[PDB]
Amino acid sequence: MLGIFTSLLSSRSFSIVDQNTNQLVAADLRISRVNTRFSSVGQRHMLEDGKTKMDSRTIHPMEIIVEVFCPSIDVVDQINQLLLDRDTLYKVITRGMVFERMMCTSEALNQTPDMISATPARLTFSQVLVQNPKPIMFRNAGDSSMIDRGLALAEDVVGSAGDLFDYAVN
Amino acid sequence: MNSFLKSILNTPTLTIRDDVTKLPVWKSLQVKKVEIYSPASVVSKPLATKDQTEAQVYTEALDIDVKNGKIIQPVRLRINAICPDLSTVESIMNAFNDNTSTFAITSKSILADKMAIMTLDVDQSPDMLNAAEINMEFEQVEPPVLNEFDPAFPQDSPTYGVQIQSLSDANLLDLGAIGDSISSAAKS
Amino acid sequence: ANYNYIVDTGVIVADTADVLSDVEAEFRAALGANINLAASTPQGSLVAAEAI
Amino acid sequence: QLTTAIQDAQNDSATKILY
Amino acid sequence: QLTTAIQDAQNDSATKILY
Amino acid sequence: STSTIRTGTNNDILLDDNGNMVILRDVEACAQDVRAAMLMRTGENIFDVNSGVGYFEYIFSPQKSYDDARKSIADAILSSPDVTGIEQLDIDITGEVFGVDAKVITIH
Amino acid sequence: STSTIRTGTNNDILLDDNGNMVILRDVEACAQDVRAAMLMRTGENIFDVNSGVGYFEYIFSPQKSYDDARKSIADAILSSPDVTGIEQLDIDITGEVFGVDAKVITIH
Amino acid sequence: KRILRVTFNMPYGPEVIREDLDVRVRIMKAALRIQNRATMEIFGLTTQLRESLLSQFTAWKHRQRQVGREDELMIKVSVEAGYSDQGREQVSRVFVGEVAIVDIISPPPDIGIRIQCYTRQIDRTKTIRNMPPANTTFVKFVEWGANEMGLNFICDTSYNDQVLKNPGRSITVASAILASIQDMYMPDVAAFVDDDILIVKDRDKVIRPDEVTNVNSFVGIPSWSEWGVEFQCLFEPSIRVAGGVAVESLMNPSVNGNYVITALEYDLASRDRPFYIKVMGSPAA
Amino acid sequence: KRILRVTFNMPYGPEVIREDLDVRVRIMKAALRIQNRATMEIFGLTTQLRESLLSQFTAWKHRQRQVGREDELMIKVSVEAGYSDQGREQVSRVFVGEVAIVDIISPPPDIGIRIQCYTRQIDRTKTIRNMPPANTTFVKFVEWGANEMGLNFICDTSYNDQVLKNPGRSITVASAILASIQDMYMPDVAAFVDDDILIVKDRDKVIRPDEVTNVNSFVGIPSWSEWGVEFQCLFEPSIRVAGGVAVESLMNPSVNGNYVITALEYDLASRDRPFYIKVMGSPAA
Amino acid sequence: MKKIPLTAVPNQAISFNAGSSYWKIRLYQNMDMMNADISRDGVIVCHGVRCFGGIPLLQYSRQYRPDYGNFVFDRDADWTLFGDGINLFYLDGAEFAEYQALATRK
Repeated sequence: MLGIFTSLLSSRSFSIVDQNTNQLVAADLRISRVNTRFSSVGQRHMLEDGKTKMDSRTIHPMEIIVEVFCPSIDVVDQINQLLLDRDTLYKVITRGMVFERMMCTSEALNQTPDMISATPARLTFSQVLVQNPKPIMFRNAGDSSMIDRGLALAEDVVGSAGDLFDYAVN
Repeated sequence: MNSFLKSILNTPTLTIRDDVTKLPVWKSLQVKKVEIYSPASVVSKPLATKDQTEAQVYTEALDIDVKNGKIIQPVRLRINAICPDLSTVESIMNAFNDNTSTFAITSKSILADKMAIMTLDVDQSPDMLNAAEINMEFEQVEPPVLNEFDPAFPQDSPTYGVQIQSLSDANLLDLGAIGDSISSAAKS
Repeated sequence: ANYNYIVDTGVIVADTADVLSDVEAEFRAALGANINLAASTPQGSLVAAEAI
Repeated sequence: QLTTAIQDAQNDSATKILY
Repeated sequence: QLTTAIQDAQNDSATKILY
Repeated sequence: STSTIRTGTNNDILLDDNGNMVILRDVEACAQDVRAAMLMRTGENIFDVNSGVGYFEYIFSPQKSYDDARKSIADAILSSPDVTGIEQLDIDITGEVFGVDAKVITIH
Repeated sequence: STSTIRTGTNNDILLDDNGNMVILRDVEACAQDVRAAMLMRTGENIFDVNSGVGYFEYIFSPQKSYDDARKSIADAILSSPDVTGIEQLDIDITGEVFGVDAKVITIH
Repeated sequence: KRILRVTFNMPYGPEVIREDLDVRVRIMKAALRIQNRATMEIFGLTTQLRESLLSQFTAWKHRQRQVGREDELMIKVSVEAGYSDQGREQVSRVFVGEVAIVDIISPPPDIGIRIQCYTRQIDRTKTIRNMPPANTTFVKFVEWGANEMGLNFICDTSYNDQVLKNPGRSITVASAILASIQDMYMPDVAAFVDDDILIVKDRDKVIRPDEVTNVNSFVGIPSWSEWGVEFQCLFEPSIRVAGGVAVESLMNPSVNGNYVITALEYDLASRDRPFYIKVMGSPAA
Repeated sequence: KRILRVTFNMPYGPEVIREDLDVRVRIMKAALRIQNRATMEIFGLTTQLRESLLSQFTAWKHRQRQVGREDELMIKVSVEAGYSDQGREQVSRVFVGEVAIVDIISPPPDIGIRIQCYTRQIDRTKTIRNMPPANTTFVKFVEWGANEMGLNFICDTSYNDQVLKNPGRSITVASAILASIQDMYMPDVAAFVDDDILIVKDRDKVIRPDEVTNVNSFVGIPSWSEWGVEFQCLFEPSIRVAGGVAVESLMNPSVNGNYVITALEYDLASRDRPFYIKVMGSPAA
Repeated sequence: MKKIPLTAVPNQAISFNAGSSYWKIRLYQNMDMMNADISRDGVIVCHGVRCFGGIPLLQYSRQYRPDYGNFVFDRDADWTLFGDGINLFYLDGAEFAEYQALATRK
């Protein structure tokens, strides 16, 4: 959609940027369609007289469904480890529409005699709802807010005081 | 359309092996479509966050929470094929009816392993008088977690504790200790 | 607002988040109840200076 | 369910002597 | 939920075991 | 009901004729705050770090798309209090000029 | 953060000029470890057995399809710590050369 | 915009769990000797928050150890609920009590705890520090019980100037005081504890006659009951236990009148439909 | 490949109901005086099998008749569950008890019975044949109770050398013996009957220090509780009641440690998803 | 000797029952050392204790006596090397007395 120039005849549309290390991933998918469906639910409340107060609204997580063509086995394995990559969030940039905190919920390959070289694939991501979309951080390494560990039940070791003393001497 | 000129590293040959015997099973099973669904499950309720901490000390906490908040569901295949022989179909139905059955489906380039049959549809229609159209479904019993394990030799194996409960008395031609002594003195 | 960070059982030092909140409250009571204490504004710059 | 617990409560109160 | 009612019919236990 | 000390284009404290500090309120205060927040490089607030426009990682770099720049500018504009949204964020490029125009819809 | 003793192409412990053992960390250690893990024939670990590359059942044999060889090499590469995944794995075959080319994307 | 907070009290401080996290609080209060209950299911807990809360919630250190002389033995948690629009808040308090039970109902990927709190779960108190009166009136026994429990009291009854020979020297702990005050004179005058206020009054009288709550909007229909009128409503931060209500219905015209409250059933879900309070009420005299 | 057997004991012999029939056994054992229970839903019963089983299970012949001096008054049934692959079995024993109730849950075309077995339902005993000790220590009273019930005993506690005057002369039946051994000394040391072994031990001690069970794989998440660690697991034929556990979790890193078992929640369904055991555990000392 | 579990974060607080007492240590990076706030049984014992290797945290006899114990770092405190490399050990009364006896002739 409009709103931004390029003056640049080589802009790539789709991008899946890994959040940590801020690197591209699956840089060879042939995207064919993107569908970014939002969701939210009402709290209809009928009340005595013919009437229904909707109360408030809860924002359900965003979902994205991407139909792509994988042209190579390396890309297919990249998508497989995308699905199996449980400890990084991804950022999906479809068309000037940046989406952060996104993880792959589902993925389906299709192998048919209509495409013997490449394989169509349907990926679905879902946003990870977070209490604070924008967090507060600090520059220097001295001044965190303290985190409490609760009751620990200090575990048991045996070294005697002599070993600790020899360690401190060395 | 010369179909025997298949690729070398992306050969389109479905090879259903058998994890027990490592032999190709159900050959002559001309395949017509293979769909591999690999689902997962992500958090639905908003995750809590603890800000007002530092750069990079929030990062690993979020990474642990994220690695803790997704659950991976097993892989499924849906093979559509055309069986030309009664032997292949009888074997397929027998394998399906067998409770214990793990195979290794290899699509064009996938090596989905530890896979068992969930559903099996055989359709006989007037337009396919010979052969019958088959639609099989497979589910992953166990993802290929790498068993690091203490291998290669009977010793060095970990202790497995079989907690027995009740010992039976005896059988055979045994009369207590004299029976035991005769059996032992037989040197057999 | 500074409390007694000296006390008798040694110096009690609080988190910079608490210190910055105290300075922000002081500035909000001094200049105006709804002043934009953003770091790019002059008042926010003064707040950050007195938080260091 | 709760009928199982009801049956359990009844079985508690069975002993071999009437009084 | 009968489980919450079960968990409620347990609160009647003070520090006195009396015993 | 935002309020901010009045500043000039040189971006220091500019006093009035009487030698006082003017406390702009509502519309002018929000306009000044938005202009100030759009001139702040990222990583300049030691108490927020992640805040500020990406003037070196998203603009001023041999980049492929400027949609990250659009997101950064939108976030910087919205971070100011009493902003709500952006009606239009026109981004035009001349040979060198990275022209940006905003249509903030501050409520007050 | 992976750490490994410095070894040469001969695969032995190669000391420095002062007769010390250098402990590579991060990227170089990961590269050396991936290379070493790709040279181990399967069943050579009496403490893994199942681990290693099947150089004698998949490669070097009249194998119909090289997908098994590709997966064995991929598993061997991914077994090394801090490898995450593989960007590209080419299995080009010249007249008598089984050329392999990997593009590991190790985190550090 | 519903605004619901669960505020714990731990050595670090108060850690307010806001409505952004999925929270579901079912509070059930009544004019009885029984401790009012609150079952709260909180999902979206991080590992650090789980370790900071669940580790502190325990039933040990008072059975197999000592670590106890006063509060901090068990975590006291309050619940503050209400609405918020145009910038104004309505966060009133709906529960104060100590946790007793911890569990998880929903396994991963949504690790959501379910914790059970009761009001005045400090029953393991100092085994009655001050001796009960030898011979005294009901009001003065009530004052002694309130002083022992540390709670301010509202005693409004016609049985106050009735002497009791020997009022409750079989009491073992502080909690049993409420059971005793409930046990004596129990056709009507039932004593209870609402939050931190111990209320002893007749069942047909209101704690605060000037604080009647005119109710005109209900959810469903205000229906009859065995004693009075029963009805559900959206959360109004002005309805307490044993308060006065001035039901003015439309569907049912016969239920109009003034009622006192006997039972209250809060069901507050920030991220779900149920945000109602159910009121049991009886005719007010 | 789950392998579950329900083995009855009738005059004809043992008639084992295998896992081919739809069976569903819900067992709940615990360290209390109460008899651990097992509900059994068995489908696919033939007419002959129903005649053989349900007609034998009865509450008569001991109330309106006599037909009773020993066992065979009611049928005793054991449960052997486990896994099986590659030809090796893992069939342990998970319950031994006598039936008390039988009903039908599913009508035709699947006549499914539901029986209810309780451990030590032979309380119709010889009304205490041998008189309890007049004066004796706790360990010797426990030995007398175990001898009277016919079960071997494991008495491991610090209260053994404590004398009692009249230790259980109001006991009417064999079952009340366990209730009495539980009744005395009930801050920690709760005695129970696990299968055919009567265990009298402190609640914070393991019956078996050498039989700790290292647990690393859990279903869901190993969570905290108001007492200890609570977690579900796939059926492992090495987890008993009052046993020691060595939880080593991943999702929750601070629940790691050594715990003793207090409760057990077996739910075994051969032809359905639930094949889990839930463990309540408390810190071990 | 009981090692106290730690995590590699700059500023943190840990509470535990050790030596028949309820200890709580808040460890935080202050300039270029680590300072510790130590509280026993709710009431705070000391603020701003600068942490050093081998040197006990509780240093005045008004705090670690009688038989209360003490805390010792094997090396100079550094939260970057918490969990591995650097540990905090708790000594009971008798064991701390023995440690002091070995420590007074060094």
